[PDB]
Amino acid sequence: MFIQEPKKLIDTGEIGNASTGDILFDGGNKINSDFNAIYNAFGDQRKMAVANGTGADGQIIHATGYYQKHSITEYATPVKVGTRHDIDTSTVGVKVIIERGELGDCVEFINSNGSISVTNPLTIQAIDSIKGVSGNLVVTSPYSKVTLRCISSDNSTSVWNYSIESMFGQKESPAEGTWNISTSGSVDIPLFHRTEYNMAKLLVTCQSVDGRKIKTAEINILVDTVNSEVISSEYAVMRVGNETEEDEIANIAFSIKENYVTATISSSTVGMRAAVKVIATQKIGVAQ
Amino acid sequence: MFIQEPKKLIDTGEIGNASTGDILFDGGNKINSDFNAIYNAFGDQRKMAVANGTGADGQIIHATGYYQKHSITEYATPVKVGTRHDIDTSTVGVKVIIERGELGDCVEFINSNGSISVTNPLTIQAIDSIKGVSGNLVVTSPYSKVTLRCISSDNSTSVWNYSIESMFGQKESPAEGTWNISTSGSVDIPLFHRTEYNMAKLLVTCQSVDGRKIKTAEINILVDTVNSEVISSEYAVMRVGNETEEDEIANIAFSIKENYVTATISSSTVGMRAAVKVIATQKIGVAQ
Amino acid sequence: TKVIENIPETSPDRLVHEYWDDGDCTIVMPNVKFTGFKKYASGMLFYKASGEIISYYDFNYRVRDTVEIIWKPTEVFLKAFLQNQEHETPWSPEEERG
Repeated sequence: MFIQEPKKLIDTGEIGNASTGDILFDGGNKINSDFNAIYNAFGDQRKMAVANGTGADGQIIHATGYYQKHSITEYATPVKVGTRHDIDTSTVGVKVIIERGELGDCVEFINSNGSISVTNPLTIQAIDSIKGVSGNLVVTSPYSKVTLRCISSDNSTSVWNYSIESMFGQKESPAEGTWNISTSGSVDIPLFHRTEYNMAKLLVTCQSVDGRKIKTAEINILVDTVNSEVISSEYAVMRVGNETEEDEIANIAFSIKENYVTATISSSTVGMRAAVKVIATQKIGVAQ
Repeated sequence: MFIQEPKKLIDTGEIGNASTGDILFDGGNKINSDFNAIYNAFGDQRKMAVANGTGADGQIIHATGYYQKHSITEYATPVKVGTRHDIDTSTVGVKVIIERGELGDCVEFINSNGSISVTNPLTIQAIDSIKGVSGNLVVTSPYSKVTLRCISSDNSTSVWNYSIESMFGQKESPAEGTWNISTSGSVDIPLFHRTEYNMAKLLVTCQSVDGRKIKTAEINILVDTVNSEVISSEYAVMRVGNETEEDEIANIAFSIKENYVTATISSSTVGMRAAVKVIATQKIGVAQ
Repeated sequence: TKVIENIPETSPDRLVHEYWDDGDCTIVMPNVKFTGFKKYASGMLFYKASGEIISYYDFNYRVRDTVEIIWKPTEVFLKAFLQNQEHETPWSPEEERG
């Protein structure tokens, strides 16, 4: 970890009315160090052991930013907030000890190769507390993302709530939205391009304009590839303004239309607000 | 909010062939201001009221970046896109008025302490439109993240679709993947280290090599801690190439193997593509 | 070849100024000092450093080894004048109507 100073600014009351070289001799010291933090932030600080971030091999800025990789010896010291780190615990489980932070202080960290395991756990000390974490949090997750945020600093109390996320995967929802069931009492909604998912799961809520009749069902669908169909399973049915134990407040029908999985949601009731939300999906790729 | 100029660059046709001090006297003005945006971006702009981002107390760069905290008086003016902000509406609900943006223009904002409520809502005006939002969007969510992205600018029309996310939580999936059911007709898949979750929910889709036989079930599991077991609930069964109303196209079995929750997916049919995807999990931590 | 020069980008020190103004253009210079020529000179040239020449001081006679000159129009040699002319006006026959 190459240490950065804060911003360090030049005196313009210097220069043309004062000794040029000297006041500049100072200014470079700033400027040089000044960009260092910049490039050390968005590039490998191990590039300082190189030409000191200079040359074509020198530290470059990543619009994505860079997650600084280092030895454990450096993280053996409380590591400052605001930093992006990438460390892989394949070698061993580590503690990443973090300074007492401030409200809003962030700590971003990742294991890119996902070497983190129980055999390769990751311990963290953010001083005086981490919300939800008694003592030091340990991280066994491969391809996880360590993000700390200090939600209280106060006087002595650095309270870090904690977020962590799998660095990869398919996290999107193909179809989420809301509409009102037409005067026709139905519609057809393209859900996803018929090829995007073998499985999806969605939740539709059909609610009256006055909100009294609101329809809810548990939608589990099997996309049928060869037949260009989608097989549904509905259950756990719930209602409020239901006037009949039969299909009520609306109806849920499915289809594949225009290379889209297309749900057809029909309500005998006019002025029914239906929010179509696909909560989870699945598709099959290659083996392995 | 400390205002930034855009990039402002020095003339090298100056200097050694021209008056040194003057051309430099100008250059500093650039350079100083130039780093200001930089550090004001990745550090508190309220550090300008300090030594102007200078000194050790001065603005520092955050590889994570900094979400700029300010008064409402400043957000009482259309706030430029590209900015990271952190404001806490505990004091009061606020409007954050945003300039008319460009296609691709982003606005990032957070409430770190999550003071946002209905008592502490957050209003936003991004000029001329925000996709899906009639008028100004209000945000009552604690620990939310305000991210605007201008998906149309065009001539007058700044169209902002909108993303928002809980700043924290467990968002990972322990097991997601795909494989082909073996010539043995089954396999064992470590799902998560047996201790990682008390509850999980996954979706497996077993599809034939030719895709005609595709198996789907709704997998709800209860991890059994003391017995080192996992209790399953399967329902809402759906098929396509099913030749029998009994277990067909494959079978789903569970286990805990090698400190892993281990699903054993057995298909009498060879050449069955099974995509194992864990959609949702649950684990119990401490009270409160 | 002394120079009158630098302090570019209109920096306060120079006092060298073109002034567009008032329908006109005003161009000021500080007085010029010259010495140690050791030799017999005539004239003086203001040589635009980039090249060419702005104008020529004929010097009226011939001196040696030093020169000192002020602009009796108070250090500004040039005040350029556009005043009052229009080109176009011709005269032609006309029918008086009436």
